[PDB]
Amino acid sequence: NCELLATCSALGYLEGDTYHKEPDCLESVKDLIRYLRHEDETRDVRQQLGAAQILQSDLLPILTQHHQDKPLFDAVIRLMVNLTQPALLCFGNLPKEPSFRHHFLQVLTYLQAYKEAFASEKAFGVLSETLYELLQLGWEERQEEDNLLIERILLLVRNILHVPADLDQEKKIDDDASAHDQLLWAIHLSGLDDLLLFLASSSAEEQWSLHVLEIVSLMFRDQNPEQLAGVGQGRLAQERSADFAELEVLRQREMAEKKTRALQRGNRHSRFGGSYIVQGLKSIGERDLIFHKGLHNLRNYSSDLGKQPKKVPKRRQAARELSIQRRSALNVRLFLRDFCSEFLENCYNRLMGSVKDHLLREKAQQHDETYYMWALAFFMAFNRAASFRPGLVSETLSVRTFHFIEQNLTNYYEMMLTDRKEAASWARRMHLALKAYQELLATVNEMDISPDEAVRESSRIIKNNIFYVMEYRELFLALFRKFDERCQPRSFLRDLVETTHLFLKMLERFCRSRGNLVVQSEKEFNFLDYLKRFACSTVVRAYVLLLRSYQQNSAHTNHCIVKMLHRLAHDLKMEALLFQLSVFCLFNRLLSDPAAGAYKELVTFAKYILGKFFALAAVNQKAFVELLFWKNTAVVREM
Amino acid sequence: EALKQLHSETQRLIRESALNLPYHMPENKTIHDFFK
Amino acid sequence: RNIPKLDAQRLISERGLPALRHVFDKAKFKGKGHEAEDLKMLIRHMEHWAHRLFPKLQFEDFIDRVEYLGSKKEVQTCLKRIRLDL
DNA sequence: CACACACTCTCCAATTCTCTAA
Repeated sequence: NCELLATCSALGYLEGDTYHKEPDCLESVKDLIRYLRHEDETRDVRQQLGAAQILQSDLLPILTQHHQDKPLFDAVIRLMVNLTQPALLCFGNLPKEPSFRHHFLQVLTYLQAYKEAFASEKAFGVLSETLYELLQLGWEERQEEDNLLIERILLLVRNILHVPADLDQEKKIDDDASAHDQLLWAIHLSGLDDLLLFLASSSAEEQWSLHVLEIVSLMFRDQNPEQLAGVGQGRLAQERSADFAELEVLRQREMAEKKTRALQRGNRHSRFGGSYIVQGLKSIGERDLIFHKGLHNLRNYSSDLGKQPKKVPKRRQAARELSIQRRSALNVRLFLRDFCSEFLENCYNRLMGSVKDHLLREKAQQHDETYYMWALAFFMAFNRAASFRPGLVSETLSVRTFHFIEQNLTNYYEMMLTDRKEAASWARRMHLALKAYQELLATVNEMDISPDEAVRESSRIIKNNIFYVMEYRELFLALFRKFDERCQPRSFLRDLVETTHLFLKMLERFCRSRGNLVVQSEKEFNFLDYLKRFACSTVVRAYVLLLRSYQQNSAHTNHCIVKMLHRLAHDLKMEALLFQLSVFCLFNRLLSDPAAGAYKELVTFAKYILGKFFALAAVNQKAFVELLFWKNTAVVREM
Repeated sequence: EALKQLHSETQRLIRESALNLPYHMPENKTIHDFFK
Repeated sequence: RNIPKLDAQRLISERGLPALRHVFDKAKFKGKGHEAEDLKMLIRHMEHWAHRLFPKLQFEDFIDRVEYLGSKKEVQTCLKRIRLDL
């Protein structure tokens, strides 16, 4: 510790706003790099230098005020890349035991401190200036001296963008400048964003395509494409009025719930006694039920009034969504909208072609196709949002991208089912693949709507290819029949249901418009026998699982759920599959909802199926027993 | 039954045909026009 | 001690389905246009039967357990028997 | 002293994971 303190002191000192470097900075920095290279597996030197805050106190001032001293600048850049190395790379994984996890948290804390320090525009200004005067030279004029410096500069930017938000300070409310927002603003004011656009659009500097893709991914980490595309000049009044209206809506909901609870309990204090015998209700024994919880509770009596819920065991605990969404700063949102627009118009086709070339040549790291699929989803969604132009994404519209995404999704599906010790990670990768697939399937619909007969022709071509090949049809059933709430989040379930709805919409409209009978060595096909594959218990079980959150679901998601269930019930006559006790409890909640008028479609469907059930029950009383279990072909025996 | 063959081969043509699009990549320009 | 379980053999075919066959012999449903209150009556009767069967759990926990029990030999054999005669 | 509370540890068995047959 003390030897590190000595070298850290030997770096120099700050005075007011000017840093006075010692002449032995070079050897002291080399010694620091040597200590970091000879670290323990606990990363003790990492923790100690982070605690000493030399990155904030010495290296940033040296970088910002002595950037003409090129050997010292290069040494400082290498040292800063080493220090800003992400914790997952430092330790290899998230440790499973307390001591290494404490060390991981320490390194992560100091990384968050570095990210806080790096929001200064001066540092990114120096980085942009040195990268600019480097890239001014021709590619053939570069040597290892400059190519390695480009690598270290871009890796420093990547490392600083990668850092997770502190759990302490991630409680920022919407429309506020988080640390990531301030960092993006630093990039914007320094002009490194324009250098990233240049690197993406350059044919000569295509060697950095994977790096630039990772920078752009970490830049647009938090954003949503349609929400970002909706940003514009008049947003302040819109968002202010929306905030006031949403505040009043929340308040009215809370007042309604308070009034309902005040009615459920009486207007007498709890120690006001009184006991009743409910003569008809047998207790757990043969004696009549004695009720003690007040007369007010017997209007909506239930036996679970006083019961403690059960501990879901660790294995059965459902997966939860990893982050809340927050509306970032308006300046940063405008900057990211402009970045995304200019990038889409000037850079996107060449960058995606370069990344696909890298993946084909197999000179990319293990999971860089996840970044490729992210970029597909984000930028095609942004393109369709606002002024849709398929020329801006025509490199992505090929059937080869459908094939690549389908292969990746099936690979992630297999690896999720087999590599069980990181099944959640494989599920997240599969979620990225699913969103990319969804955006392709949405883009062909937008091509159909668009007026150009050329894009309509190619839309017909790709639709014919996809609906002809079997895997695109079978993948949805494959996903539904092995989806697990234990592993995959409800956001994934939402995306799967909406993608299935869109896919069946397109397929039904296609077959309705024209026959096109042969499919898959070909065989005949029809959409009704395809839909009969969705009559399995598991898929409808997943659909009602998503339906349980109808209060929190989006209106489009609720429409997708109810339309699929209405297709299975009304058009395929499979109401006995959906005659279930848990589903009936959900219908009971739907009918008892005070906001049931807001869910007119759902309650109407519920009353339709309930009326069918009670007709069957009046005809035959064994339907009550049939409610208790999921079923296979009892769906026809009941009929 | 030959309508089945006609449909199959016409669909084969309609999937083997190339993807005509308004593909375009805009003007190349040096880093000065980007940065400043 | 004999800690109880909601399993396939203690009670589900002993105080469970055989009684559930009889629970709705005296029910009072009124049909189309009254599905809401018909469902409320149905849920109350099902909840009461489940409580008298296994009183340790809440109703939805009981449902999520019994749906898993629907895969077991005794349960489906009793289900087919109840479908057929008695 | 001694009779109730408050807290920890251990064992037991009930549930879920894995591999196999109907």
